[PDB]
Amino acid sequence: DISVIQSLPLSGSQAVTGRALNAGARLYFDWLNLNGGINGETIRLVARDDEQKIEQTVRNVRDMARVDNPVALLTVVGTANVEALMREGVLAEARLPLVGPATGASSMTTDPLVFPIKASYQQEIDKMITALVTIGVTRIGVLYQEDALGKEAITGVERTLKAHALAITAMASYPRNTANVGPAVDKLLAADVQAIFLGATAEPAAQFVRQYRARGGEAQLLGLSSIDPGILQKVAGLDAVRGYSLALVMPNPGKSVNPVIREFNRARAAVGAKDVDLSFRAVEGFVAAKVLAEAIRRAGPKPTREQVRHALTELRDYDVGGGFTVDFTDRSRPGSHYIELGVVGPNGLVIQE
Ligand SMILES: CC(C)C[C@H](N)C(=O)O
Ligand SMILES: [Mg+2]
Ligand SMILES: [Mn+2]
Ligand code: NI
Ligand code: NI
Repeated sequence: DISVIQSLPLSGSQAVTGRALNAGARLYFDWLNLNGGINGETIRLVARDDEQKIEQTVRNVRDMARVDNPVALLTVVGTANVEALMREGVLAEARLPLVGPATGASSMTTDPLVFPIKASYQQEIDKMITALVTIGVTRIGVLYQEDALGKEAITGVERTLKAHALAITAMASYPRNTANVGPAVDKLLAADVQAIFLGATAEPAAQFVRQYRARGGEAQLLGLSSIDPGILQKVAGLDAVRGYSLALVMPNPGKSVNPVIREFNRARAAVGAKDVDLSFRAVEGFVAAKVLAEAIRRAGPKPTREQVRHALTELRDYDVGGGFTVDFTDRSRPGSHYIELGVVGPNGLVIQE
């Protein structure tokens, strides 16, 4: 078989996110296999829980790269986790391409073996923050994770605001791999802010939103694509989440007619993956897997790690469906140039524009 590996959080604070990315990728490959696989070959996806622990991501990838004979690695979660794989030379040692890292950090476009797909965090921040400034907002607060993710958020928001002669009004942090946002909620509730940007992961974002609103917080809420709006409204409650602003960097699960969403639903039914729920992060995994599959297909029979890498670097506007194209020929930017703003409607529907 042709093997592909994944190291992500299947337990712990980030379990919801890791499970979704794995579910989407597994769904796509099971679907591909039901349809004949790739050039008559079966694709095997091997996953391993890293609990989003940086050192465990490193160990997992190195171990799997040696034992599972993979041609590529898919959707690793955590800016700090991926940066460790790059910094410690794990990918270089295995000559293993990382397709679709589940983070839009700016560093994702600085490694020959890393192939970011979705529009970056900076693109998200520029679009969302500029929209706020354009409508008159001048007082912005920021919730940030106390690690590389938070640094990306603060630096990014500060950069965009500086372009408009503005600066962050208040900021508060929380520990990575936890949802301990109590102190942050206290601080931002006291701040005289009109909007609060969430540079956080799913669980802490949800806890912050629920608590902030429950205690009288009225600021407009918005955040990075690291926060699935579907999960957010489920955990924090629609009463606190309706109105939440976001940047769409993947096909919207809410648009059932979108070709990628239609394929996801057809795949789910055909495979009989009752345990898999349609969500933004699951779609991200599905999309990453499909992009990798196309590269494997182009690599030819019994493809090697080198051939797959080569194929990836030559994908020029490959359409995953509905116009969501990926171009890896320019390594200085994300494969996808797609990005639009969206909002969570009164009843929870994610609407574009
Ligand atoms: C930037 C990362 C730390 C965020 C993480 N990859 C997530 O999707 O939750
Ligand atoms: Mg992300
Ligand atoms: Mn189809
Ligand atoms: Ni070539
Ligand atoms: Ni386009």
